[PDB]
Amino acid sequence: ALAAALAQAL
Repeated sequence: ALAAALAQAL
C-alpha cells in the first residue's frame, strides 16, 4: 500500500 502510494506521489 505504502510503497505504491510513494511511487505514485513521485
